Amino acid sequence: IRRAATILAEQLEAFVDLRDVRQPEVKEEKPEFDPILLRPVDDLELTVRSANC
DNA sequence: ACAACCTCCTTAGTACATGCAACCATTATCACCGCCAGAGGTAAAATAGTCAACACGCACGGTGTTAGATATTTATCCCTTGCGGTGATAGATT
Repeated sequence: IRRAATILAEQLEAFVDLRDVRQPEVKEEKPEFDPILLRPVDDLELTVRSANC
């Protein structure tokens, strides 16, 4: 039975021990000079399976 | 001379508002058939070309080997649980 009653048993920690959970936003909107960043992987001199994935 | 009035005459002007569902037929009717148009047909040559031949030449895909990645296994680590000790809350007062 326990998993079949868990959305009623594990609904109790819900009211105490009161630390919680969440995710962010992290990027910027792109792009300008100097062209040190304005380059594809072509500029790196690296292998082919890397260049596929 | 006219006026409107008595009576049933007929005429004909209208009939509230919002919305949804359904599919689009019936006619017969000589169009004759004669002429000839530019105008349908097609042979022979322009506007130009097919695809088979023998060459040409290349791409692609499958079989083979290699690569490395991934999902497993293992084991480690931390973040979490639940209870407990005792916390300065909640809020009444200063």
